[PDB]
Amino acid sequence: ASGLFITNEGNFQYSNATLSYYDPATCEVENEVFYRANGFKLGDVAQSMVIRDGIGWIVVNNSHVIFAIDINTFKEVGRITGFTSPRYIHFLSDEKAYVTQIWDYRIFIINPKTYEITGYIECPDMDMESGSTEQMVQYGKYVYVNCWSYQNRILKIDTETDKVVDELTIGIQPTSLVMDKYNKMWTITDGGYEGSPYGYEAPSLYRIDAETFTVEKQFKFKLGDWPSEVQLNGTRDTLYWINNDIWRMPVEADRVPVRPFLEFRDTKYYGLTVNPNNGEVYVADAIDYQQQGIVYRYSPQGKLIDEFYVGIIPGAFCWKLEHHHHH
Ligand SMILES: [Cl-]
Repeated sequence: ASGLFITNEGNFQYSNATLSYYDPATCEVENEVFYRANGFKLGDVAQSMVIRDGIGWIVVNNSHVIFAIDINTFKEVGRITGFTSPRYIHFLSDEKAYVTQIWDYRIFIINPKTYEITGYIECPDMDMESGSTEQMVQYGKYVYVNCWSYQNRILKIDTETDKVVDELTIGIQPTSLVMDKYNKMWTITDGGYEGSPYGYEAPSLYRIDAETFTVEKQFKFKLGDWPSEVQLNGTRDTLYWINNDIWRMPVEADRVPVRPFLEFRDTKYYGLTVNPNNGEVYVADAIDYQQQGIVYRYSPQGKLIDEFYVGIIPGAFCWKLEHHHHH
Protein backbone atom coordinates (compact mmCIF):
# COMPACT_ATOMS: atom_id res chain seq x y z
CA ALA A 1 0.00 0.00 0.00
CA SER A 2 1.09 3.60 -0.57
CA GLY A 3 2.87 5.41 2.23
CA LEU A 4 5.04 8.30 3.31
CA PHE A 5 8.42 8.22 5.05
CA ILE A 6 9.49 11.14 7.23
CA THR A 7 13.14 11.46 8.31
CA ASN A 8 13.83 13.20 11.63
CA GLU A 9 17.16 14.93 12.14
CA GLY A 10 16.99 14.75 15.91
CA ASN A 11 19.58 16.95 17.62
CA PHE A 12 23.19 17.37 16.53
CA GLN A 13 25.54 15.09 18.48
CA TYR A 14 22.56 13.59 20.32
CA SER A 15 22.27 10.63 17.95
CA ASN A 16 18.50 10.69 18.33
CA ALA A 17 17.55 10.81 14.65
CA THR A 18 14.62 8.56 13.71
CA LEU A 19 12.48 7.38 10.83
CA SER A 20 8.68 7.58 10.71
CA TYR A 21 6.20 5.98 8.32
CA TYR A 22 2.71 7.35 7.69
CA ASP A 23 -0.25 5.71 5.92
CA PRO A 24 -2.42 8.43 4.31
CA ALA A 25 -5.30 5.97 3.88
CA THR A 26 -5.52 5.15 7.59
CA CYS A 27 -4.04 8.41 8.89
CA GLU A 28 -1.80 6.34 11.15
CA VAL A 29 1.87 7.05 11.80
CA GLU A 30 4.57 4.76 13.17
CA ASN A 31 7.66 6.24 14.82
CA GLU A 32 11.20 4.87 15.25
CA VAL A 33 10.47 2.33 12.50
CA PHE A 34 14.12 1.87 11.57
CA TYR A 35 15.15 1.03 15.12
CA ARG A 36 12.11 -1.18 15.72
CA ALA A 37 12.92 -3.20 12.59
CA ASN A 38 16.70 -3.32 12.95
CA GLY A 39 17.48 -3.19 16.65
CA PHE A 40 20.00 -0.36 16.39
CA LYS A 41 19.75 3.43 16.09
CA LEU A 42 19.50 5.30 12.78
CA GLY A 43 22.23 7.67 13.90
CA ASP A 44 22.85 11.40 14.09
CA VAL A 45 20.90 13.88 11.93
CA ALA A 46 19.03 11.81 9.36
CA GLN A 47 19.06 14.14 6.30
CA SER A 48 17.15 12.74 3.32
CA MET A 49 15.76 9.65 1.64
CA VAL A 50 15.11 8.22 -1.82
CA ILE A 51 13.29 5.06 -2.91
CA ARG A 52 14.38 3.03 -5.92
CA ASP A 53 12.75 -0.26 -6.93
CA GLY A 54 11.63 -1.55 -3.53
CA ILE A 55 14.70 -0.16 -1.76
CA GLY A 56 14.87 2.95 0.38
CA TRP A 57 18.15 4.82 0.75
CA ILE A 58 18.42 6.89 3.93
CA VAL A 59 21.17 9.50 4.21
CA VAL A 60 22.40 10.06 7.77
CA ASN A 61 24.41 13.26 7.65
CA ASN A 62 26.35 13.13 10.91
CA SER A 63 26.79 9.35 10.92
CA HIS A 64 28.81 9.26 7.69
CA VAL A 65 26.57 6.56 6.19
CA ILE A 66 23.68 5.71 3.89
CA PHE A 67 21.37 2.86 4.81
CA ALA A 68 19.55 0.71 2.26
CA ILE A 69 16.34 -0.79 3.67
CA ASP A 70 13.41 -2.85 2.45
CA ILE A 71 10.59 -0.32 2.00
CA ASN A 72 8.10 -2.84 3.40
CA THR A 73 9.85 -4.45 6.36
CA PHE A 74 12.18 -1.49 7.00
CA LYS A 75 14.94 -4.07 7.54
CA GLU A 76 18.44 -3.13 6.39
CA VAL A 77 19.63 -4.82 3.18
CA GLY A 78 22.92 -2.95 2.98
CA ARG A 79 24.84 0.22 3.87
CA ILE A 80 27.66 2.44 2.64
CA THR A 81 30.01 4.19 5.07
CA GLY A 82 32.96 6.51 4.59
CA PHE A 83 31.07 9.67 3.65
CA THR A 84 32.46 12.97 5.00
CA SER A 85 29.01 14.37 5.77
CA PRO A 86 26.41 13.11 3.22
CA ARG A 87 23.53 15.25 2.03
CA TYR A 88 21.60 13.75 -0.88
CA ILE A 89 21.81 10.83 -3.26
CA HIS A 90 20.94 10.85 -6.97
CA PHE A 91 20.86 7.65 -9.02
CA LEU A 92 22.23 7.56 -12.56
CA SER A 93 21.82 3.77 -12.80
CA ASP A 94 21.64 0.61 -10.69
CA GLU A 95 25.45 0.69 -10.46
CA LYS A 96 26.15 4.42 -10.28
CA ALA A 97 24.87 7.24 -8.05
CA TYR A 98 26.16 10.56 -6.71
CA VAL A 99 26.24 11.55 -3.03
CA THR A 100 26.77 15.24 -2.20
CA GLN A 101 28.58 16.37 0.94
CA ILE A 102 29.14 19.32 3.26
CA TRP A 103 32.67 20.04 4.58
CA ASP A 104 34.06 18.52 1.37
CA TYR A 105 34.84 19.76 -2.14
CA ARG A 106 34.10 16.33 -3.62
CA ILE A 107 30.88 14.61 -4.67
CA PHE A 108 31.15 10.92 -3.81
CA ILE A 109 30.37 8.46 -6.60
CA ILE A 110 29.14 5.04 -5.52
CA ASN A 111 27.94 1.69 -6.82
CA PRO A 112 24.61 0.92 -5.07
CA LYS A 113 24.77 -2.73 -6.09
CA THR A 114 28.16 -3.37 -4.46
CA TYR A 115 27.60 -0.89 -1.62
CA GLU A 116 30.93 0.91 -2.08
CA ILE A 117 32.44 4.27 -3.04
CA THR A 118 33.91 4.08 -6.55
CA GLY A 119 35.18 7.59 -7.14
CA TYR A 120 34.97 11.32 -6.61
CA ILE A 121 33.90 14.40 -8.53
CA GLU A 122 36.10 17.34 -7.59
CA CYS A 123 34.28 20.67 -7.50
CA PRO A 124 36.25 23.69 -8.74
CA ASP A 125 37.08 26.62 -6.48
CA MET A 126 36.14 25.01 -3.16
CA ASP A 127 37.89 23.14 -0.35
CA MET A 128 37.12 20.87 2.59
CA GLU A 129 36.97 23.70 5.10
CA SER A 130 33.88 25.33 3.57
CA GLY A 131 32.94 23.00 0.73
CA SER A 132 29.29 22.21 0.08
CA THR A 133 27.15 20.44 -2.50
CA GLU A 134 23.47 19.81 -1.71
CA GLN A 135 20.49 18.90 -3.93
CA MET A 136 20.62 17.58 -7.48
CA VAL A 137 18.41 17.50 -10.55
CA GLN A 138 19.10 15.62 -13.77
CA TYR A 139 18.83 17.19 -17.22
CA GLY A 140 19.57 14.70 -19.97
CA LYS A 141 23.19 13.61 -19.56
CA TYR A 142 23.78 16.48 -17.16
CA VAL A 143 23.22 16.81 -13.44
CA TYR A 144 22.86 20.22 -11.81
CA VAL A 145 23.69 20.68 -8.14
CA ASN A 146 23.36 23.60 -5.73
CA CYS A 147 26.23 24.55 -3.44
CA TRP A 148 24.75 25.73 -0.13
CA SER A 149 27.04 26.16 2.89
CA TYR A 150 29.41 29.09 2.37
CA GLN A 151 28.88 28.86 -1.38
CA ASN A 152 26.94 30.83 -4.00
CA ARG A 153 26.63 28.78 -7.17
CA ILE A 154 25.01 25.97 -9.10
CA LEU A 155 27.33 23.43 -10.73
CA LYS A 156 26.75 21.58 -14.02
CA ILE A 157 28.00 17.99 -14.18
CA ASP A 158 28.49 15.76 -17.23
CA THR A 159 27.44 12.27 -16.13
CA GLU A 160 29.26 10.78 -19.10
CA THR A 161 32.60 12.07 -17.74
CA ASP A 162 31.73 12.63 -14.06
CA LYS A 163 33.19 16.13 -14.21
CA VAL A 164 31.94 19.66 -13.59
CA VAL A 165 31.71 21.43 -16.96
CA ASP A 166 30.07 24.74 -16.02
CA GLU A 167 28.91 26.89 -13.12
CA LEU A 168 26.60 29.80 -12.38
CA THR A 169 27.07 32.28 -9.54
CA ILE A 170 23.93 33.65 -7.93
CA GLY A 171 22.83 34.83 -4.50
CA ILE A 172 24.64 33.49 -1.49
CA GLN A 173 23.82 30.01 -0.25
CA PRO A 174 21.23 28.39 -2.54
CA THR A 175 19.46 25.78 -0.36
CA SER A 176 17.63 23.45 -2.73
CA LEU A 177 16.97 22.63 -6.37
CA VAL A 178 14.03 21.31 -8.41
CA MET A 179 13.15 21.05 -12.10
CA ASP A 180 9.75 22.11 -13.48
CA LYS A 181 7.89 20.74 -16.50
CA TYR A 182 9.39 23.43 -18.77
CA ASN A 183 12.94 22.29 -17.99
CA LYS A 184 13.46 25.36 -15.79
CA MET A 185 15.20 24.78 -12.45
CA TRP A 186 14.28 26.57 -9.24
CA THR A 187 16.48 27.36 -6.27
CA ILE A 188 16.03 29.56 -3.23
CA THR A 189 18.82 31.02 -1.09
CA ASP A 190 18.67 31.56 2.67
CA GLY A 191 20.69 34.77 2.57
CA GLY A 192 23.19 33.53 5.13
CA TYR A 193 22.95 35.06 8.61
CA GLU A 194 23.91 38.18 10.54
CA GLY A 195 27.51 38.11 11.69
CA SER A 196 28.29 35.48 9.07
CA PRO A 197 31.92 35.34 7.86
CA TYR A 198 30.59 34.56 4.39
CA GLY A 199 27.75 37.04 4.06
CA TYR A 200 24.31 38.30 5.04
CA GLU A 201 21.86 39.57 2.42
CA ALA A 202 18.22 39.56 1.35
CA PRO A 203 17.51 36.04 -0.04
CA SER A 204 15.98 35.32 -3.46
CA LEU A 205 14.06 32.69 -5.45
CA TYR A 206 15.61 31.94 -8.87
CA ARG A 207 14.20 30.43 -12.06
CA ILE A 208 17.07 29.19 -14.26
CA ASP A 209 16.87 27.72 -17.76
CA ALA A 210 18.43 24.23 -17.79
CA GLU A 211 19.44 24.28 -21.47
CA THR A 212 21.26 27.61 -21.40
CA PHE A 213 22.02 27.62 -17.65
CA THR A 214 20.86 31.24 -17.42
CA VAL A 215 18.77 33.11 -14.84
CA GLU A 216 15.36 34.05 -16.24
CA LYS A 217 13.59 35.26 -13.10
CA GLN A 218 14.73 36.45 -9.67
CA PHE A 219 12.32 37.19 -6.83
CA LYS A 220 14.15 38.90 -3.97
CA PHE A 221 12.77 38.85 -0.44
CA LYS A 222 13.36 40.72 2.82
CA LEU A 223 16.60 40.86 4.80
CA GLY A 224 16.36 38.56 7.79
CA ASP A 225 14.34 35.83 6.07
CA TRP A 226 15.84 32.35 5.97
CA PRO A 227 13.80 30.57 3.24
CA SER A 228 14.39 27.03 2.02
CA GLU A 229 13.00 23.76 0.66
CA VAL A 230 11.70 24.48 -2.82
CA GLN A 231 9.27 21.65 -3.69
CA LEU A 232 7.10 20.86 -6.74
CA ASN A 233 3.76 19.11 -7.15
CA GLY A 234 3.30 16.02 -9.33
CA THR A 235 2.86 17.86 -12.63
CA ARG A 236 5.82 20.09 -11.74
CA ASP A 237 3.93 23.29 -12.50
CA THR A 238 3.24 24.54 -8.97
CA LEU A 239 6.20 25.47 -6.78
CA TYR A 240 6.16 25.50 -2.97
CA TRP A 241 8.78 26.66 -0.48
CA ILE A 242 9.31 27.77 3.11
CA ASN A 243 9.78 31.37 4.30
CA ASN A 244 8.12 31.63 7.73
CA ASP A 245 4.84 30.77 5.96
CA ILE A 246 4.48 28.00 3.37
CA TRP A 247 4.38 29.69 -0.05
CA ARG A 248 3.30 28.48 -3.49
CA MET A 249 3.20 29.89 -7.00
CA PRO A 250 2.54 28.71 -10.58
CA VAL A 251 5.91 28.17 -12.30
CA GLU A 252 4.75 30.45 -15.11
CA ALA A 253 3.92 33.37 -12.80
CA ASP A 254 5.72 36.71 -13.07
CA ARG A 255 5.56 37.38 -9.34
CA VAL A 256 5.25 35.73 -5.95
CA PRO A 257 1.65 35.80 -4.64
CA VAL A 258 0.90 38.28 -1.85
CA ARG A 259 -0.83 35.57 0.18
CA PRO A 260 0.83 32.31 1.28
CA PHE A 261 -0.48 28.75 1.09
CA LEU A 262 -0.17 28.17 4.85
CA GLU A 263 0.26 31.07 7.27
CA PHE A 264 3.07 31.24 9.83
CA ARG A 265 1.85 30.14 13.29
CA ASP A 266 4.78 31.09 15.54
CA THR A 267 6.34 27.66 15.16
CA LYS A 268 9.08 26.37 12.87
CA TYR A 269 8.07 25.04 9.45
CA TYR A 270 11.13 22.99 8.50
CA GLY A 271 10.34 20.22 6.00
CA LEU A 272 7.95 20.12 3.05
CA THR A 273 6.54 17.85 0.36
CA VAL A 274 3.66 17.47 -2.04
CA ASN A 275 1.88 14.21 -2.80
CA PRO A 276 2.64 13.62 -6.54
CA ASN A 277 -0.72 11.97 -7.14
CA ASN A 278 -3.32 14.10 -5.35
CA GLY A 279 -1.45 17.33 -4.62
CA GLU A 280 -1.88 17.13 -0.86
CA VAL A 281 0.74 19.21 0.92
CA TYR A 282 2.63 17.94 3.96
CA VAL A 283 4.43 20.42 6.22
CA ALA A 284 6.95 19.23 8.82
CA ASP A 285 6.93 21.57 11.81
CA ALA A 286 10.01 21.44 14.05
CA ILE A 287 8.03 23.50 16.60
CA ASP A 288 11.05 24.69 18.60
CA TYR A 289 13.76 22.24 17.50
CA GLN A 290 13.46 20.59 20.92
CA GLN A 291 10.17 18.81 21.52
CA GLN A 292 8.64 16.10 19.35
CA GLY A 293 7.86 17.47 15.89
CA ILE A 294 4.53 17.41 14.09
CA VAL A 295 3.44 16.99 10.48
CA TYR A 296 0.45 18.78 8.97
CA ARG A 297 -1.44 17.33 6.00
CA TYR A 298 -3.40 19.80 3.86
CA SER A 299 -5.51 19.41 0.73
CA PRO A 300 -4.47 21.30 -2.44
CA GLN A 301 -7.14 23.86 -1.51
CA GLY A 302 -5.45 24.37 1.84
CA LYS A 303 -7.89 22.46 4.06
CA LEU A 304 -6.45 20.70 7.11
CA ILE A 305 -6.86 16.95 6.59
CA ASP A 306 -4.78 15.49 9.42
CA GLU A 307 -1.80 16.04 11.69
CA PHE A 308 0.49 13.58 13.43
CA TYR A 309 3.49 13.63 15.73
CA VAL A 310 6.74 12.24 14.38
CA GLY A 311 10.30 12.51 15.65
CA ILE A 312 12.57 15.39 16.62
CA ILE A 313 13.12 17.98 13.91
CA PRO A 314 11.41 16.24 10.96
CA GLY A 315 12.99 17.75 7.86
CA ALA A 316 12.55 15.49 4.84
CA PHE A 317 9.98 13.25 3.16
CA CYS A 318 10.05 10.27 0.80
CA TRP A 319 6.99 8.88 -0.92
CA LYS A 320 6.48 5.15 -1.26
CA LEU A 321 4.24 4.91 -4.32
CA GLU A 322 2.85 1.62 -5.53
CA HIS A 323 4.04 0.44 -8.96
CA HIS A 324 5.37 -2.63 -10.74
CA HIS A 325 9.15 -2.79 -11.10
CA HIS A 326 10.75 -3.96 -14.36
CA HIS A 327 12.48 -7.35 -14.74
CL1 LIG B 1 14.11 4.90 13.82
